[PDB]
Amino acid sequence: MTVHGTSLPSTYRMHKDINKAQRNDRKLSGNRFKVL
Amino acid sequence: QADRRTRHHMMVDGQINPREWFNWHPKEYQPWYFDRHKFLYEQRQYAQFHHLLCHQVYLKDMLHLMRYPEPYTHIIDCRTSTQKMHRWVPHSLWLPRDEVEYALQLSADEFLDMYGFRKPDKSDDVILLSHNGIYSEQAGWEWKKQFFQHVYNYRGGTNELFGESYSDMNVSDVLSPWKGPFPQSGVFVDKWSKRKVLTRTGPFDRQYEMQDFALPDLELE
Amino acid sequence: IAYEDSFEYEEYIPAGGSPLAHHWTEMTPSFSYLEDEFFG
Amino acid sequence: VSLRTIAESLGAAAAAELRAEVERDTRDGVAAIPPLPPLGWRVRHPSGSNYFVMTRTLKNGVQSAELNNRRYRSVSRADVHLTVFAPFRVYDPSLHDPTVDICEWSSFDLVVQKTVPDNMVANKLLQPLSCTPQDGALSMYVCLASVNSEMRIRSIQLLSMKEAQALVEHACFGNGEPLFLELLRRRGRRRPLVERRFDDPRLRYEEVAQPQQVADEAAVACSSSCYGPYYPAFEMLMDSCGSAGEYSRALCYGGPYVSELSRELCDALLDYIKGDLGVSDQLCEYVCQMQFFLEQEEYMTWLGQVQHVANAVSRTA
Amino acid sequence: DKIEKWKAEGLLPEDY
Amino acid sequence: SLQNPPEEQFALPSVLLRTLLCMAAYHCTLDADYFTTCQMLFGRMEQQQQTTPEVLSAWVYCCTASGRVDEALTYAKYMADCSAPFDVTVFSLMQHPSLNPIEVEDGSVPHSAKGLLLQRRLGNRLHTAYRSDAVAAHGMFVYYA
Amino acid sequence: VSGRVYRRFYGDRNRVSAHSTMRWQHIGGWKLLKRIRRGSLFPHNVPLYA
Amino acid sequence: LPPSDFPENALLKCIEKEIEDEALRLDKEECPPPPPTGWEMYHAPGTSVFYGRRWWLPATASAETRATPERHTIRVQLTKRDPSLDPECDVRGEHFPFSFFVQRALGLYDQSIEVRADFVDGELLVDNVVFHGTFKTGEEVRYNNIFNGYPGPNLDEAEEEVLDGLQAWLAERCVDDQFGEFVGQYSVWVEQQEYEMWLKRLRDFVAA
Amino acid sequence: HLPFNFDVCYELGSREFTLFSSVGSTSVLVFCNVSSRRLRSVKGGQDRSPVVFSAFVSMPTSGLTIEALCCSSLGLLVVDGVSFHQGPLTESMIPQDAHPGPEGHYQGPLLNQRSLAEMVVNTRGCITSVDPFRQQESFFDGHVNPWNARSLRFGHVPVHTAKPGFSDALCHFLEVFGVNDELAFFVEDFAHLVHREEETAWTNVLKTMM
Amino acid sequence: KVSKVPTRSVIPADALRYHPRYSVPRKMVLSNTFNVVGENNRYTSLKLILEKLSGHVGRRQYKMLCNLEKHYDKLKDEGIDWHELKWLSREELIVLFDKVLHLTRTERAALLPAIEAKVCGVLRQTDSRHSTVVCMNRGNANHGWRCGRNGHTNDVYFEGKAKANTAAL
Amino acid sequence: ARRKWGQKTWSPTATNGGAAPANGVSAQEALQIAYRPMPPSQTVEYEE
Ligand SMILES: [Zn+2]
Repeated sequence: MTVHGTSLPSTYRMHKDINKAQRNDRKLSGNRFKVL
Repeated sequence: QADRRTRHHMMVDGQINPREWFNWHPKEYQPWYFDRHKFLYEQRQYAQFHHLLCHQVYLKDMLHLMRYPEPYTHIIDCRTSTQKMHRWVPHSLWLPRDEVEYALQLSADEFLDMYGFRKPDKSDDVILLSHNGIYSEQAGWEWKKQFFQHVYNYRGGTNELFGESYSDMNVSDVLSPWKGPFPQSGVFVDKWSKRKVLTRTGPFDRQYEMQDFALPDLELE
Repeated sequence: IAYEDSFEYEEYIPAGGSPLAHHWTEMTPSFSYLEDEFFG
Repeated sequence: VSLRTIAESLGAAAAAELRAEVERDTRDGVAAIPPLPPLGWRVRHPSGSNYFVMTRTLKNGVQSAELNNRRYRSVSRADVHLTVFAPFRVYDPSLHDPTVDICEWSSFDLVVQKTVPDNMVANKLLQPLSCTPQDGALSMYVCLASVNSEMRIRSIQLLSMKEAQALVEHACFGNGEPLFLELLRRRGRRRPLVERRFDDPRLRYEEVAQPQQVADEAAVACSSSCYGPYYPAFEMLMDSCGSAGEYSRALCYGGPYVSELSRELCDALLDYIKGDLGVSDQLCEYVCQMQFFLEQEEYMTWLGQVQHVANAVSRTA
Repeated sequence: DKIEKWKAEGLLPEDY
Repeated sequence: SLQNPPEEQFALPSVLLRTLLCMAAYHCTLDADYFTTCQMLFGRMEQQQQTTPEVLSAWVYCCTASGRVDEALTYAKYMADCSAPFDVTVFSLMQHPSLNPIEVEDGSVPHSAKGLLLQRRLGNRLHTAYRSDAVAAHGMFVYYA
Repeated sequence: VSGRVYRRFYGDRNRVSAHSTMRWQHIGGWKLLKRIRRGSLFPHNVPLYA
Repeated sequence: LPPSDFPENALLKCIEKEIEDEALRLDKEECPPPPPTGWEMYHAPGTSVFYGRRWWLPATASAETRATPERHTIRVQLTKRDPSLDPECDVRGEHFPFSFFVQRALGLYDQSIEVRADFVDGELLVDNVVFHGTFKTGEEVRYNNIFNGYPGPNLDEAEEEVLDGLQAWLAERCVDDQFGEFVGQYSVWVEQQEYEMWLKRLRDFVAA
Repeated sequence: HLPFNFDVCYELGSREFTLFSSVGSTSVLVFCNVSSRRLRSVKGGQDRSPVVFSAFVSMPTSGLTIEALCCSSLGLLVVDGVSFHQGPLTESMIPQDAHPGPEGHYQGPLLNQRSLAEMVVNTRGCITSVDPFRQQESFFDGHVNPWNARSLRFGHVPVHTAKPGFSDALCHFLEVFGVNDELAFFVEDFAHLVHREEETAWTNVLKTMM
Repeated sequence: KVSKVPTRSVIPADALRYHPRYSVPRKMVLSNTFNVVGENNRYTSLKLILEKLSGHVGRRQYKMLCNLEKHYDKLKDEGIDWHELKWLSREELIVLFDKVLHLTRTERAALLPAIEAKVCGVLRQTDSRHSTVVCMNRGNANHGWRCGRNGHTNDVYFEGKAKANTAAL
Repeated sequence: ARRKWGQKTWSPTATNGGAAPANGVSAQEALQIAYRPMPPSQTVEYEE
């Protein structure tokens, strides 16, 4: 709290909250066919 | 109204391609303290002008100078819109803000001819007012640009003296959501750097920091 | 013309598939309709 | 008794939304200025519509365009008629398919026709001019698109009165297309909408009925042409607004798929449309702005019609 | 003036 | 290094754009064939920044300083039909065909500020009773004189 | 193959069971494979990890 | 082509190049691909739809007195693809959609059984069986909608007696994997002949 | 179950049923086009296209006609778009017999964010592939070709998504004309009834052909 | 010899997903609070679904205007769960939305795609100990609207943990 | 000509250092690389 200004559980929560979009958006369903 | 989508081409990275090209890198920017509650020129983006901020005269100083005025403490009104002024601050002179950078360039005789009152000496106390104290702050910066040693600002001048609820109507220019900005339309930089500047991590209402370099953290794993 | 006698095997261009768009041969600007006015 | 308080709550909210919509775009009392079109373009937007049409006429061919005229100082052919139909169809394909890195996809069509005047003497009768409405009425329909403020061609179609005559008479073995003949059997006119003139400022006050005069110059010249009874089939073929014209142009060739063309033909086609023809990336970025501005203008008339409907119910009930 | 314009253009009609 | 939301990050202040276009108009006074590039410059700025009456009056001064009479007055008439006020500092700099505005805002020429204030007040007085196009035409007449 | 055997129970769906640790270490061959050297049999019904 | 009179020399010389190398190549055939027996191939020169047509007589049992002749019609629309979504969107797979009309004994959408099939990766994928006109059930059910007519369910979800009876009805009509290969071959020749006409018609427009 | 004053009109062979109402001088017309591909279950849980219909509210005292793009889900009702047309209910305005209504008019803002909420569920949308020419092979069909569907805004997502407190008043305004949740429960059950009778008649016609 | 790289003709789009090691990611078991289904554990699937339905959506991060998080407290005060919300009929949802929840017509429109699909409120395992992943598959009535896949069988509240034990709660 | 996705036409070698000779390029070979066929309507040429 003195040097870094936060604590490790709050640090883990902030790290989980800063990148919420590029962690999971969809389940990416469908099938990809071979085109060649 | 009704939550207009904006025509900027910022986008979050997908779930398929790897993260590449780390000579530009957006990350989320969170400062220490909130600054939105503060005065407009006491915020974060005006910190370098912190020594340029005029000293504050308060309401009780203004009432004391209303009752007992001094011959060379010049009270000067910096309000520009004549349709929004309804009362007269006592012992005040009208010098509107948008003319101040010309007005201090005149001689004393030309000041008297173009404003009807004498030009204040550079050792005289000057006290500025506005509706919120914003036009008076810019006028105080213009008065301190010239060598005026004692320049003071009453923040919230008319709105605390006469009890009005007005504003100086500062636009704080923000692009219309049809105006597409610079980095989308342009070949000023290569395609990898153009794709990596236009990406952001999260919603596009918050602030972000652009890194010019990055090295891999080999000591984690 | 076989593959080993080809221009693409003289460089390291593969035999079939997606074209290497960032290869230096594909980045080389061609104007073949003006070739008779310059090299003729 | 509840119909009055419901229609008055809606008519007060629509007046509150229309009030809060104007003050957002208003800056210091003066309203939001529309984006300016490029040089020579005259935009017409009908009231209560989904589209806006802009025209441009290059006299003496291509050589009087904007790019071919700028030079360094202090040291004939047939006229071209441009027409850019721009609907309000703007979407992003990254919502439905996250693998596609496209922020904005806006489609707009370009119709370019040519017209021979009487003043050109040099190359009059050395060959029959195929661009003339008297001879074929050949016209190029360039379907365009804007993919993240970058103009990409969708299709280049060459349509004449021949393939309009072919679709109506002998597209089958002895008959025309059964759907194209039926679509022409149901052609009702649209009610006249008053158009607004967001022209180029320099041509805003010079001539007003100039896109109307060149539209009726060709319509006279095509209906009394070598191909007479096939012009209603050609009007629906060149009609850019609706699904009957999109099916009619899909019965024609549709051009080659452009990414399969040679790289020399892809850059020479882009050098012709952007540089020579004048349909530029400045024009392409303006259409994405004008699709946004006139959507905002149509939202306010929509808010004015919610209030007008809700006030007419509460005074009746 | 916008409501004045839509009545002249016909977007706000009268009683049918 | 600090990226705001892009509606406010890539917006320059109108004072900056007015100063840039007034430098361009002073150069078009010195050399009219600059004007074409200025047109290209305007062709980006209206597409990137916000079309304000300040930058439109500066573009009217740009067209006037190049010798372009008809399109300058027609842009002024377009501002008048849009109810946009002509900028008074551009109206004063138009009738001062010296004094490139970087050293006017810097203030290295201390004299003729009375003339600048007189032209600004004359522009305000003319705008009280007329539209922007008459003020711009008066500025064009005095500049060409 | 190279198989691992743990002493305690970890089911395929959830960890709850009716066995103790001594029970499952006699079930899942942990005592067996601890006391068994090479050349002997190991059951295929015992779950193998990694 | 003088550059003072003609500013489009980058396109007119490139399109004159593209006329010759599309004709000087030896991989193209001058003759159309030979259709199977009975089929007559029509194609309007301007459009992108070519028609097939043949007559046919089914197998009729001895209890019936007369076999009525049929009218088989093939309708192929050329496939369109958008290059503006490339290189962002994936490569669209090449497939050859066509329509197969069956009319008993006079247009295309009156008293006709229409079946839509897709030739993809060397095989036919029958999609829908669309009816047009008044047909007998079991009453009379009329399908008079030609654009938004009821096309039937997709055959992945349809009942098993509907599937094997249809393929026996289709194999008897000589519509199978070898017939769909010809539609993949004839549409390539049609699109090639339209492309050289498109290059010829574009040079007349740009140079004018 | 049926609403109070609504006559049904459904002929076998067409996948359309039309409901009409008239109170006073105002006329209410509900048009639905049942999907042939696959429609979602009435229980909802377990290609599954939603039941989308249109409602035409004509009021000659106002001089405008209100077209409401509505989607019935789980028997309830959401309203996706509201547009205004000139004059009374003309015959050309209804998309019956595969001729569309008025073309090239402003469709309206988004009243609800239902389409953005379906992508959190990862429900498959109307747009199958990115390529519009890929889905234009089955032209003049709303369910498989969304780029020319009137009910799907021709693939366009508008600029403004209307305020919740404002457009809650608009949904309450239409419920007094019979565009309540009681109608959408009937349209959900009648679209499943048309989808059985169309598939049974198409099968039995196909049996007699072969 | 030149060996060809083994590919497939038909591949699901889930296999196109990215991993920084091009490998299978770690699936850490959930915390010890989820071992017994209780009143503290019941509504964590309801909370995350209402959290995702109000946040930003898509690659362009479209903000959902209707905030469905304000109705989370009144839903758990009634004792109704997300799995119990899927068991309610159509007539029981009109009573729940109008009387208790006071859901507006646009807030009802943003919640109905989550109820139309019958999303299974099962916390999926993830690489971290704190999991914010709910299985978005459509549930079936035979398996209690739990979608019946990956071990979500008719009482499974959390992936890797025990059943509901409805006699207790 | 027109290219297809995935199908390339093989072409023979000139057998002169490959496409770019690493050993060197003579004056007459570099003369053709000098006056390369740029379109002359948009090309400025200059020598001193
Ligand atoms: Zn599940």
